[PDB]
Amino acid sequence: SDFAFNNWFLLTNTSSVVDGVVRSFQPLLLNCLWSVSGLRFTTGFVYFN
Amino acid sequence: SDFAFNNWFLLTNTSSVVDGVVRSFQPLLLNCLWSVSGLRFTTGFVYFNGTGRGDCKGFSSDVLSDVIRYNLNFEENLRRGTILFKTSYGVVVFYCTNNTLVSGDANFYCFVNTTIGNETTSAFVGALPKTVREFVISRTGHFYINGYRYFTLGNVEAVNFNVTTAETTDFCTVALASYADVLVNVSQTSIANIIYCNSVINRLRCDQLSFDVPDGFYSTSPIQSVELPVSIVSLPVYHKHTFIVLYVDFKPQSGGGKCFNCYPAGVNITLANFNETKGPLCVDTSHFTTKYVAVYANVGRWSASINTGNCPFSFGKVNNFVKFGSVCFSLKDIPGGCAMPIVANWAYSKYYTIGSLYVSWSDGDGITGVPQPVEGVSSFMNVTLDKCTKYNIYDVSGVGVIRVSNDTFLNGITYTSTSGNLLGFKDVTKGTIYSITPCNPPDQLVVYQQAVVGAMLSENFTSYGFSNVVELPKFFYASNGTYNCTDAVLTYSSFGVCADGSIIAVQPRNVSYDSVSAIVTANLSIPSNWTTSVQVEYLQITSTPIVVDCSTYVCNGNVRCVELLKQYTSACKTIEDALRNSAMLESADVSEMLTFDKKAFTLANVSSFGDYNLSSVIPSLPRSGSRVAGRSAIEDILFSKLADYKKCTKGLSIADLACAQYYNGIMVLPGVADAERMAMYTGSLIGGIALGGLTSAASIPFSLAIQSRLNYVALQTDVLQENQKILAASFNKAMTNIVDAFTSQALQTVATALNKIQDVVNQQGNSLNHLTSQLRQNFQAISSSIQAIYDRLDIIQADQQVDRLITGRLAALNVFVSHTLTKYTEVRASRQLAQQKVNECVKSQSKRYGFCGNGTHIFSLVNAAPEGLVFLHTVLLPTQYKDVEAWSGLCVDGRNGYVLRQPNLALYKEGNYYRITSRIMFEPRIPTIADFVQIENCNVTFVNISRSELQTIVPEY
Amino acid sequence: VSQTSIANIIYCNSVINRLRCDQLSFDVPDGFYSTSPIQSVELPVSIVSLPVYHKHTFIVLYVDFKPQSGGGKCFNCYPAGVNITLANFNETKGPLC
Ligand SMILES: *[C@@H]1O[C@H](CO)[C@@H](O[C@@H]2O[C@H](CO)[C@@H](O[C@@H]3O[C@H](CO[C@H]4O[C@H](CO)[C@@H](O)[C@H](O)[C@@H]4O[C@H]4O[C@H](CO)[C@@H](O)[C@H](O)[C@@H]4O)[C@@H](O)[C@H](O[C@H]4O[C@H](CO)[C@@H](O)[C@H](O)[C@@H]4O[C@H]4O[C@H](CO)[C@@H](O)[C@H](O)[C@@H]4O)[C@@H]3O)[C@H](O)[C@H]2NC(C)=O)[C@H](O)[C@H]1NC(C)=O
Ligand SMILES: *[C@@H]1O[C@H](CO)[C@@H](O[C@@H]2O[C@H](CO)[C@@H](O[C@@H]3O[C@H](CO[C@H]4O[C@H](CO)[C@@H](O)[C@H](O)[C@@H]4O[C@H]4O[C@H](CO)[C@@H](O)[C@H](O)[C@@H]4O)[C@@H](O)[C@H](O[C@H]4O[C@H](CO)[C@@H](O)[C@H](O)[C@@H]4O[C@H]4O[C@H](CO)[C@@H](O)[C@H](O)[C@@H]4O)[C@@H]3O)[C@H](O)[C@H]2NC(C)=O)[C@H](O)[C@H]1NC(C)=O
Ligand SMILES: *[C@@H]1O[C@H](CO)[C@@H](O[C@@H]2O[C@H](CO)[C@@H](O[C@@H]3O[C@H](CO)[C@@H](O)[C@H](O)[C@@H]3O)[C@H](O)[C@H]2NC(C)=O)[C@H](O)[C@H]1NC(C)=O
Ligand SMILES: *[C@@H]1O[C@H](CO)[C@@H](O[C@@H]2O[C@H](CO)[C@@H](O[C@@H]3O[C@H](CO)[C@@H](O)[C@H](O)[C@@H]3O)[C@H](O)[C@H]2NC(C)=O)[C@H](O)[C@H]1NC(C)=O
Ligand SMILES: *[C@@H]1O[C@H](CO)[C@@H](O[C@@H]2O[C@H](CO)[C@@H](O[C@@H]3O[C@H](CO)[C@@H](O)[C@H](O)[C@@H]3O)[C@H](O)[C@H]2NC(C)=O)[C@H](O)[C@H]1NC(C)=O
Ligand SMILES: *[C@@H]1O[C@H](CO)[C@@H](O[C@@H]2O[C@H](CO)[C@@H](O)[C@H](O)[C@H]2NC(C)=O)[C@H](O)[C@H]1NC(C)=O
Ligand SMILES: *[C@@H]1O[C@H](CO)[C@@H](O)[C@H](O)[C@H]1NC(C)=O
Ligand SMILES: *[C@@H]1O[C@H](CO)[C@@H](O)[C@H](O)[C@H]1NC(C)=O
Ligand SMILES: *[C@@H]1O[C@H](CO)[C@@H](O)[C@H](O)[C@H]1NC(C)=O
Ligand SMILES: *[C@@H]1O[C@H](CO)[C@@H](O)[C@H](O)[C@H]1NC(C)=O
Ligand SMILES: *[C@@H]1O[C@H](CO)[C@@H](O)[C@H](O)[C@H]1NC(C)=O
Ligand SMILES: *[C@@H]1O[C@H](CO)[C@@H](O)[C@H](O)[C@H]1NC(C)=O
Ligand SMILES: *[C@@H]1O[C@H](CO)[C@@H](O)[C@H](O)[C@H]1NC(C)=O
Ligand SMILES: *[C@@H]1O[C@H](CO)[C@@H](O)[C@H](O)[C@H]1NC(C)=O
Ligand SMILES: *[C@@H]1O[C@H](CO)[C@@H](O)[C@H](O)[C@H]1NC(C)=O
Ligand SMILES: *[C@@H]1O[C@H](CO)[C@@H](O)[C@H](O)[C@H]1NC(C)=O
Ligand SMILES: *[C@@H]1O[C@H](CO)[C@@H](O)[C@H](O)[C@H]1NC(C)=O
Ligand SMILES: *[C@@H]1O[C@H](CO)[C@@H](O)[C@H](O)[C@H]1NC(C)=O
Ligand SMILES: *[C@@H]1O[C@H](CO)[C@@H](O)[C@H](O)[C@H]1NC(C)=O
Ligand SMILES: *[C@@H]1O[C@H](CO)[C@@H](O)[C@H](O)[C@H]1NC(C)=O
Ligand SMILES: *[C@@H]1O[C@H](CO)[C@@H](O)[C@H](O)[C@H]1NC(C)=O
Ligand SMILES: *[C@@H]1O[C@H](CO)[C@@H](O)[C@H](O)[C@H]1NC(C)=O
Ligand SMILES: *[C@@H]1O[C@H](CO)[C@@H](O)[C@H](O)[C@H]1NC(C)=O
Ligand SMILES: *[C@@H]1O[C@H](CO)[C@@H](O)[C@H](O)[C@H]1NC(C)=O
Ligand SMILES: *[C@@H]1O[C@H](CO)[C@@H](O)[C@H](O)[C@H]1NC(C)=O
Ligand SMILES: *[C@@H]1O[C@H](CO)[C@@H](O)[C@H](O)[C@H]1NC(C)=O
Repeated sequence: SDFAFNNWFLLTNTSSVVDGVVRSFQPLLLNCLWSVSGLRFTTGFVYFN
Repeated sequence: SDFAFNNWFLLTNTSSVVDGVVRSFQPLLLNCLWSVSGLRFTTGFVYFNGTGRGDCKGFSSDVLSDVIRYNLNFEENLRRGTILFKTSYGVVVFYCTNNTLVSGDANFYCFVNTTIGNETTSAFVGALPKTVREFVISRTGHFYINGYRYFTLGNVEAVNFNVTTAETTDFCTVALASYADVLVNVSQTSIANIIYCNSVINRLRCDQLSFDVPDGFYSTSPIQSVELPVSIVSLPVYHKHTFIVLYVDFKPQSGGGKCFNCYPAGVNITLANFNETKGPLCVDTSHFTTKYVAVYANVGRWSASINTGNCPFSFGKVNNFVKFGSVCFSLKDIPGGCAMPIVANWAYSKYYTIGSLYVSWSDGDGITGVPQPVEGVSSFMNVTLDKCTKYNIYDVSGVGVIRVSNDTFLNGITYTSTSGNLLGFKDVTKGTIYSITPCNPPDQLVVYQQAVVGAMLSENFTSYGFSNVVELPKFFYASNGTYNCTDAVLTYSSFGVCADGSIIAVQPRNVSYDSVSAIVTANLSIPSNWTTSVQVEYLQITSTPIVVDCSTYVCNGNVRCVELLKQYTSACKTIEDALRNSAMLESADVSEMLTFDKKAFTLANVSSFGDYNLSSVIPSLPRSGSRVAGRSAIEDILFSKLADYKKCTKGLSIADLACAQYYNGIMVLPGVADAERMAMYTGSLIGGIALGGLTSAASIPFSLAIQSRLNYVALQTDVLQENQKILAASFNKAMTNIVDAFTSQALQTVATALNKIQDVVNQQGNSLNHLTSQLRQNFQAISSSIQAIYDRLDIIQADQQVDRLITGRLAALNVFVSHTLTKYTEVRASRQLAQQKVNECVKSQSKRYGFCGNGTHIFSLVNAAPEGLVFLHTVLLPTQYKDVEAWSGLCVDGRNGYVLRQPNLALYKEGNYYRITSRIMFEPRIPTIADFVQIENCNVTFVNISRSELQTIVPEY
Repeated sequence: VSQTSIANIIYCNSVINRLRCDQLSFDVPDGFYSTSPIQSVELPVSIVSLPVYHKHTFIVLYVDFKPQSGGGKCFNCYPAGVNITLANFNETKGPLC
């Protein structure tokens, strides 16, 4: 809790709602905390693993 | 205006209405005034041109005439005539022979023969009219005699009228005309007058389906009706095209010599995309422009073209911003797919189709038809800014105007309202966003004395010819008159409008009232002689019960329908059971409320009253009939200002509207409040005023009675009673004033009651006026007529499409019953209140403030009215006040202080002597010792008097 | 969401959170609510029919697409796609019911 997540966005095929309360399905599993710290051009191939 | 137009008729394909008000499209353009004056047999050929040998009068544009109307003014005699119609395909003539022989004379036989090219054909007139008063024809070829249309010819290039009349006063008119939108008033199916829908005020009037709309507020939307610039916006992706083109090359050998619909040299029609394997060709690149392609060399009068099929999307419009998941267009048949037919016409007379374009499709967002043929690596995003336009933005279409805004809103790309209409969008390029305001928001306008005045708007502009647009909070307002604030002729809670349209802020009702008169041993004022007034109220008392027959209403007499319904008797029983039980309940109540007194009914004779002359209220005597009573004057005036089935199975008249309802199955029961016992009740109540408890049964003068009622408020103490004689002159005058008002706030009160009565009557009628209309529409069935449904189908698939009718009808019926119960359960409250106040005010003066009138109450009259009562609360209002100087108590020389036995009295020093008066009237009463009471502790604030001068005030000793 | 931008979220895991999310709000006022907790797994299947000694009919179809790979020229070209049929066809070929 208290995470700003300013960059983090919703996902919608249709027109986005504004300033509302909505329950929905989102891809929000923490999974790997970062997994990209110090990202460089040779990021390698990750395949849903 | 004022044109009789007795011959002139309506035009209707379907059954004609009778004696109604209807707005419709009619060919009523004056065009050439006459154009046929002095008509002779050589009338010539006129072809929808100004080439008419007549006085046009110069009001005729002479551009074109959609239709030709012939008006005949001849005696009712038969005169030889012929009709010639000229068309490019053929010439058709109409002839009739009076004599029996087919040739007859140049038993009546009429033959119309039509010849095309060198071929001559013979046609059969069949039915021949006894008399024809009007003739109608049109360019489309519709043929109308006396309004109805017998048949429609394919086309008419020109019309020639072969009518020969020896009479010099041959006929009245043969003219040309054009369509227009008008309104009409019809009596006995015959026109009376019309109203052109051109001006704004006339537009509103026609919209009202009436004339003379009452002064008030209405809403209107003025809309532009012209082409507007078109704007498009899509996501930029470098266009990769796909062209689907088809090469129909009908090229027959003319087809007019043997057959056009025989498909000669009709053969190959194909598009290059067919595969030797002939797998269905579905495009892959999203952007494709479908086009019809070139057409075969075209010869005169005939053509071929594509027709709309059964698919959702019409071919040719597909390119107009459509979506698809997989086109898969194929030339041969495709399993489970829609197909379209191409047909050819020979002068719009032969129709021959060809199996063409099997298409099946999946829905999707990848493929999209684009109108613009050019597709490539280019930059385009046309966007007109500040005008009304069409638009397509990211596959959403509409019309409106675009406004630049300043809002970051980088979360997404499209914003839509709760309704589903988009509000604004953001450009992909930069980040600016634009709103989409609608072109024509509704405007609120006002009308008064059958002309428009003033207007509530949204834009700071003078849309109409109004000369001023006063900005006001929450809205703008136009007006054409100066502001002088003289008065208001219309009003709403916030504000009222002037006669010329000037707006004014309302000042609430200046009034004044009274309150407790605290004893303070100081100057105070008591009310003097009053003046009379009358207030009117109205109470709803009853509702006209209605009953319904389930099986008639839905079955409508079909035995098979009745049998399919037979399994639903569990359902519809509840409806009629509820309606019937509620009706008998309420009728029992209203019959329990109405009492009667023969002792007092006789007293209603006007001779018993006196100067009051309440002639209107008293019931009328029987008109040489054995009827107990007759309605009073205010009664028939009210009814004036506002059938037997015995004649609905028998008789020679056409059925009336009410009669029709019985046939359908609704049935309005006779009203509970019948006039006989209603009038007896009202008369008995009125006679209960002049009757007082006496050993004998005789009456006493009405004057004494009022005095007694006054005593209730306080002990009237005067011997020469000026009030009895003064108030009557105001009373009878007020009554004459108010009956004139029927035929000063009291006036607005009467206006409110009248408005309420017409309100309840409209509210009652339009309920079943809404009910009986819903069976005319078929929810999902082929047609409403059950009998027709049985005719059109066999036993297995007829009942299946039948039952969905009754499945809807029962729902509508359950809605109706559930709203009738909600009318009864609420009117019961008004009944409670009415019975609660009639027995209170009508019988015994109330001491409750504000229940019987503005001020102190003396007596109240009652009369009947449609489904309700009306009261006449006579009251008293203070003309002037008399001031006086008082003392809050008394102190004897001894410690004891005296006070009064009840508060409503008050001492004062009238002169040398002291007089104690009532608090509510200026009547004075003598002092005495019995009117006081003792309390030890003396307050100095009271009169200070010793035992000596006590003997001077009260004779103690 | 404020100005189309996220502010905070609530995982719908606990029973109380489940009810709260169902309320389309936060902090539902103290009171009474109704809920249905439902099993979400496969359950044994039971059948019952009128006993009649079963006489069978087998309808079987033999689609044998077998194309020559299809990745070198075309897969949707129906190569060696041909015969797909079920033994029940009649020389008269009356519909088989
Ligand atoms: C924009 O529009 C696009 C349109 O495509 C939207 O994308 C679609 O979004 C829907 C909804 O999220 C999505 O359906 C879901 O798919 C995922 C993945 O499916 C595979 O995972 C399941 C396991 O969950 C595996 O069994 C299998 O690999 C699934 O694939 C199969 O899908 C069906 C159903 O499972 C199978 O029968 C097929 O054979 C196929 O192989 C699923 O996670 C999700 O599954 C949920 O519902 C199903 C059906 O009731 C259920 O069986 C699952 O168990 C699960 O239900 C609940 O179970 C989890 C257990 O952890 C529990 O935590 C939750 O309660 C779950 O709800 C469902 O099938 C669809 O695939 C997307 N489209 C495509 C083509 O990918 C996009 O979301 C839109 N974006 C917005 C919102 O704007
Ligand atoms: C009995 O039943 C018969 C059944 O056939 C009824 O006959 C039909 O009546 C309807 C309604 O009147 C009639 O539709 C009207 O046709 C006339 C003539 O059409 C031609 O004129 C227009 C110009 O107005 C030209 O553009 C062109 O020549 C028209 O022909 C074309 O029709 C459509 C639409 O225009 C075209 O797309 C086709 O390509 C075809 O060539 C029209 O005057 C009338 O047009 C009005 O509506 C259209 C469509 O919205 C609009 O585009 C027009 O501008 C016009 O709308 C308004 O514009 C005028 C401008 O002066 C304005 O003053 C009014 O507000 C207009 O309303 C419409 O198309 C139909 O053709 C008749 N049937 C046939 C086959 O002829 C008969 O009326 C019934 N009788 C009753 C009442 O019982
Ligand atoms: C709608 O059309 C009807 C039919 O013309 C109009 O009603 C007719 O109105 C006239 C007056 O406009 C009535 O005449 C008056 O009748 C009385 C009683 O007979 C007579 O004493 C008067 O001297 C005068 O003739 C006529 O009775 C009436 N007829 C019918 C059948 O209604 C109606 O006014 C029209 N309304 C509009 C808004 O155009
Ligand atoms: C009961 O209601 C009626 C009508 O609302 C009241 O009648 C009116 O009483 C007011 C006093 O509140 C009178 O006002 C004054 O009139 C004089 C003379 O014109 C004027 O000089 C004053 O400045 C003030 O306007 C008004 O004339 C009178 N109108 C009528 C038609 O009678 C009545 O007073 C109400 N009674 C109570 C107890 O509220
Ligand atoms: C739903 O999301 C909105 C957006 O964040 C929440 O509203 C925001 O709530 C904060 C406090 O949680 C408000 O801040 C307070 O505002 C006042 C007045 O400016 C200020 O004096 C306080 O110090 C504090 O900053 C903020 O105004 C408000 N903004 C908006 C646009 O609503 C809302 O509370 C969230 N609700 C839930 C249940 O998560
Ligand atoms: C509203 O005001 C306008 C002008 O302020 C009035 O207009 C005149 O109307 C006649 C009749 O159409 C025209 O011949 C004049 O040219 C108009 N004058 C102007 C300056 O436009 C109009 O009559 C007024 N209408 C009402 C109902 O008040
Ligand atoms: C990423 O692309 C760059 C050129 O844009 C290239 O030099 C580099 O090798 C690429 N990275 C990998 C891991 O191949
Ligand atoms: C991911 O892990 C699974 C399980 O070991 C494995 O099958 C798969 O090959 C891994 N991913 C890749 C890209 O190899
Ligand atoms: C009209 O018909 C009559 C015969 O009925 C014919 O004598 C006359 O010539 C016709 N009129 C014209 C203009 O041809
Ligand atoms: C009617 O006038 C138009 C315009 O001049 C013309 O094209 C047409 O030919 C005229 N009518 C006839 C029957 O010639
Ligand atoms: C009917 O048609 C026949 C054959 O074309 C023709 O001889 C006859 O005059 C027609 N009848 C008329 C024009 O009344
Ligand atoms: C109707 O016909 C008569 C016949 O003499 C004529 O006098 C009168 O003017 C005509 N009325 C019209 C055409 O309105
Ligand atoms: C189609 O038919 C026409 C005439 O039968 C012929 O000219 C044309 O070559 C045919 N084929 C195509 C592809 O148009
Ligand atoms: C779109 O904009 C271009 C540039 O002015 C113009 O040539 C073209 O006609 C416009 N298209 C439409 C449909 O107005
Ligand atoms: C920007 O937008 C805000 C609110 O949408 C508005 O108050 C302001 O006037 C706009 N213009 C500027 C220059 O801030
Ligand atoms: C409204 O119109 C009047 C007309 O002169 C003008 O003076 C005023 O500035 C306008 N106000 C607005 C907000 O447009
Ligand atoms: C009407 O206006 C005139 C001129 O402005 C003024 O003299 C007069 O007092 C006004 N009268 C009313 C009743 O508003
Ligand atoms: C009604 O009330 C207003 C409110 O200020 C007052 O100015 C005015 O004297 C009153 N007018 C009448 C006719 O009572
Ligand atoms: C009011 O009371 C005072 C006593 O202080 C008295 O002098 C005066 O005359 C009284 N006013 C009237 C009008 O009698
Ligand atoms: C009240 O009484 C006085 C004196 O008797 C009289 O002059 C006045 O006209 C009366 N007013 C009314 C309304 O009766
Ligand atoms: C009213 O009473 C008088 C005598 O008291 C009598 O002549 C008259 O008939 C009565 N009126 C009625 C309607 O009975
Ligand atoms: C008084 O009574 C007579 C009797 O009919 C009636 O004509 C007259 O109109 C009445 N006057 C008033 C003011 O009620
Ligand atoms: C004719 O019809 C009218 C009304 O429809 C009716 O009153 C009358 O009795 C009928 N019979 C005769 C002979 O008038
Ligand atoms: C009693 O007299 C006193 C004298 O100061 C006064 O203030 C008070 O109001 C009086 N109380 C009464 C009359 O009840
Ligand atoms: C009346 O009141 C005066 C004023 O206080 C007081 O001096 C006097 O004693 C009183 N007289 C009585 C109570 O008799
Ligand atoms: C169907 O087709 C396949 C391959 O074309 C073949 O092996 C088989 O014999 C054919 N007939 C039947 C009945 O399967």
